[PDB]
Amino acid sequence: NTIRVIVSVDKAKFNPHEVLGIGGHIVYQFKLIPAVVVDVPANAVGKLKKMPWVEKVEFDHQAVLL
Amino acid sequence: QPAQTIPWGIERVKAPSVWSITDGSVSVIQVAVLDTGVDYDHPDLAANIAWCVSTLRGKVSTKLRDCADQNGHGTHVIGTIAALNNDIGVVGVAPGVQIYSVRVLDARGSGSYSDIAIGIEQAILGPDGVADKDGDGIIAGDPDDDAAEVISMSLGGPADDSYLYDMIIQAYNAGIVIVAASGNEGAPSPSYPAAYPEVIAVGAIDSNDNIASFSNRQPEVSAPGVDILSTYPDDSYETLMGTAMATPHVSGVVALIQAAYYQKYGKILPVGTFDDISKNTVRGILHITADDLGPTGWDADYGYGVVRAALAVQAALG
Ligand SMILES: [Ca+2]
Ligand SMILES: [Ca+2]
Ligand SMILES: [Ca+2]
Ligand SMILES: [Ca+2]
Ligand SMILES: [Ca+2]
Ligand SMILES: [Ca+2]
Ligand SMILES: [Ca+2]
Ligand SMILES: [Zn+2]
Repeated sequence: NTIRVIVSVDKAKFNPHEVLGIGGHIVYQFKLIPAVVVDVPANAVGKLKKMPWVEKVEFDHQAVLL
Repeated sequence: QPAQTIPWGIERVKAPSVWSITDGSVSVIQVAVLDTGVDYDHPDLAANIAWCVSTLRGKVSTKLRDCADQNGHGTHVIGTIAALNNDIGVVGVAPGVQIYSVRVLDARGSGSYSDIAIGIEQAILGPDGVADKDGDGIIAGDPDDDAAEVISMSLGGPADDSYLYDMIIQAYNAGIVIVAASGNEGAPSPSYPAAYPEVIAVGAIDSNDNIASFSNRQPEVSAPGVDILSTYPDDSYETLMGTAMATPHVSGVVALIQAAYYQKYGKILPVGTFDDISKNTVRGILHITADDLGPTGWDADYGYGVVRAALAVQAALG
């Protein structure tokens, strides 16, 4: 049902209150890069993609200990 | 608690003879270790743990509880860098360096890229939450700030994501040396983040100076990563292998370099690049003082070679 993705934003068009509108919520707003970690419904990826303030959406990948 | 021994790896990277000059205890210098957390009260580590934080699930927490090591890997890595030089246990490459333990991997030893990225931001921001308090552009090596000078990542994955790279770049531009494990699949090149140009990819050698079969190829440098004895929970010790074990050796070396340079000059060295073969950059120094194994020059197995603290510090101060 929900998925966590990282959205690179256009700071000229972004306000964190925009996420709720597509069914999501913010997990973390980066201080040093223009990006936000968000939880959204899994069938909402396409919809996000088409949003003006969205520059890139990336899935949350896995790293492992070496 | 057992009597202190110097693990073969610490000997191999020529750390003991540096300690008279510095053991890394220069106050402006911190090493951030982004890993499974830390046994924060381990008697061989506690005095060097300067900050214990977690970024798991995207929530920044300093609850000692949330930041403690539930795997052991983190504790082991940290002990290779910063185990205290005393009467017990082991001893790190830089046995007086301050550590920031940033827990970005969970009890399983796995982590989200997002959590790692947050982890890198915390290393930059420091406990005060602000990267550059006085706005002068100087972050790493500014005594007014509390940024780490080294970011050590004994972890990796196959994805190359732009946001994580953007954060890597932020670290590099803050003047922080980034060090990462090359990976353990015997692959032809390093995993991420080691494969970024701004990061030092580290391969693993064994005690016979051979490259480990599992070591991802084409690293920048190499270091001890087979049969590595270090700290482990709870208040104990264990022997492990991996490019995760080699990486802290390198981070320790870099800590010594920056500490020694700051002690003498009141500044740190620039990070430098992969190609650097000069004395005016950390990475340049690492490359020219490494023990060139295998075929002459940089090669796919050992990189430029095995890091040597003693020689790197001499080059830095000369
Ligand atoms: Ca610092
Ligand atoms: Ca303990
Ligand atoms: Ca000790
Ligand atoms: Ca700070
Ligand atoms: Ca500053
Ligand atoms: Ca300053
Ligand atoms: Ca060689
Ligand atoms: Zn959520």
